[PDB]
Amino acid sequence: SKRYFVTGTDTEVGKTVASCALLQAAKAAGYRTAGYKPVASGSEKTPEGLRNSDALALQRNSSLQLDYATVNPYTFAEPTSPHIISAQEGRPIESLVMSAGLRALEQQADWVLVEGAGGWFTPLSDTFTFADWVTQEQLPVILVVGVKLGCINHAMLTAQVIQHAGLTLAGWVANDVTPPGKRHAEYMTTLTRMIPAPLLGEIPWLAENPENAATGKYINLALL
Amino acid sequence: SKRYFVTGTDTEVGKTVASCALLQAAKAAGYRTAGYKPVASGSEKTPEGLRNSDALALQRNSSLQLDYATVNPYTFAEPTSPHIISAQEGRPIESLVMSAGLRALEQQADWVLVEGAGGWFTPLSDTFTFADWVTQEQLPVILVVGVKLGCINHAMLTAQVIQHAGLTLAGWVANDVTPPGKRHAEYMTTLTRMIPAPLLGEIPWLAENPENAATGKYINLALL
Ligand SMILES: Nc1ncnc2c1ncn2[C@@H]1O[C@H](COP(=O)(O)OP(=O)(O)CP(=O)(O)O)[C@@H](O)[C@H]1O
Ligand SMILES: Nc1ncnc2c1ncn2[C@@H]1O[C@H](COP(=O)(O)OP(=O)(O)CP(=O)(O)O)[C@@H](O)[C@H]1O
Ligand SMILES: C[C@H](N)[C@H](N)CCCCCC(=O)O
Ligand SMILES: C[C@H](N)[C@H](N)CCCCCC(=O)O
Ligand SMILES: [Mn+2]
Ligand SMILES: [Mn+2]
Repeated sequence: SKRYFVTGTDTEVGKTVASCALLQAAKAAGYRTAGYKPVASGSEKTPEGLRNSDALALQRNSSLQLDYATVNPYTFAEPTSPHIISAQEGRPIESLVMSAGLRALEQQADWVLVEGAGGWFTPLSDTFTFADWVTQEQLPVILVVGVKLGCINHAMLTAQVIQHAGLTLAGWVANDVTPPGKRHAEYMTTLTRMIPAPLLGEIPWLAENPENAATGKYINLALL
Repeated sequence: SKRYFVTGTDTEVGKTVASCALLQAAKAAGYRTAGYKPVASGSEKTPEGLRNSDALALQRNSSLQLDYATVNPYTFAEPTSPHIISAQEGRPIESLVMSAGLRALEQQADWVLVEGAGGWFTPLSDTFTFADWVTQEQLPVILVVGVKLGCINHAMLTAQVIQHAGLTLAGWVANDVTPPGKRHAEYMTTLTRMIPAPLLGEIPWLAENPENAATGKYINLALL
């Protein structure tokens, strides 16, 4: 299966919006797709247990019908760092459970997108970070950049750390988190020049519900 | 002279507030202090030319009476990346002018604090970043961390890049940019454990005008 990990320059830059776009483009290319969100914090109560909105978006944008727990094995109610709430609850986040889940998806899908939690270095326990599991799995990484002041520094910091870990930075996606501002074009030229990976496409600012929008058209899967 | 460069986990995390605290603690220890902001964007018009608020704060918290241009040689009106507005204006930001300015302060001060612009990787031209000048000057770096969700990842990214450049990370300052929230203590324990440099102190959330507040007491200069 092709496999990709999606990370962002910060929490709340549109990582689930860009993952849905990527999943829609892959389905359009003919792949049997599956989204995977191994760890999620910030969840609603339902009759079936906790459900996280990001994981629900990944589940409904996959071309296979998948069960919720297959998409998101670890679900925590409080929107904080996974390692704080895990210790609070007495539910260790296990690397073998995260990896087994990825293998299970690979039995049925041939294009799998894995979304992390927060940014690159999100702690999963006191001695283990998300970055450690991605390095362990040798996943190529797609960086989502919310275009806003401060994003050049965050995109370059994340790009260098990934490359120093010996991982492939597969490409980056520009996500317009605000309406058209004055230095949009110059910001896009600097980011193109400085991130050592192809620009896969730019998702425009979409006021109402962008994760349900049809955004696959903004992604050129040909560069991945 | 002792010399330190102050950087932040992002733009707007309280870097000028923590620089004023640091300058007030150094003056209290008996040092002849000078703040230096070589490059500033986001400036007001006055009868004397453009003046930047950060640079004004550094100038009024120094124990020597210094002229504005000595504190801030490059002043741009638009609050954007220095390299965009520099090219726009036809005013190159020169590394020799930035370094000469630091030497000039060193003729009169024995404790000099240098504040950068934005975060670590802020571009100054199309082939030169702020990080390149700090490496060139071999300045030890103090990291200011605004305590908010997403800050563990940004503090670790910045800490690793500085150390990979062979620079000393002298310490870090925790700045409380919001009122007391639910996971404050756990966030402070994780950041202490993960940043390989002493915690110099924590500045509390101060609603009204914190750069004019007397905040020197929150800094332990003894660890620098
Ligand atoms: N293209 C766009 N236009 C308008 N709003 C957007 C947008 N992209 C993202 N947003 C909005 O910004 C917020 C964050 O989006 P998203 O959930 O995709 O980011 P993220 O995955 O980085 C969050 P987390 O760190 O919890 O995973 C949402 O409210 C979303 O609808
Ligand atoms: N301890 C604190 N309590 C309340 N507000 C604070 C604060 N620290 C910073 N702020 C506020 O946050 C904003 C940013 O502060 P500051 O100017 O020191 O940050 P900064 O230097 O990172 C900005 P720039 O990137 O332009 O240099 C200001 O409005 C400031 O008063
Ligand atoms: C204007 C702002 N307040 C600071 N002076 C400069 C921030 C530059 C950020 C560059 C970037 O990383 O995107
Ligand atoms: C709750 C939030 N929306 C994401 N699920 C997780 C963000 C973890 C951030 C950890 C940190 O770097 O401070
Ligand atoms: Mn998300
Ligand atoms: Mn400042």
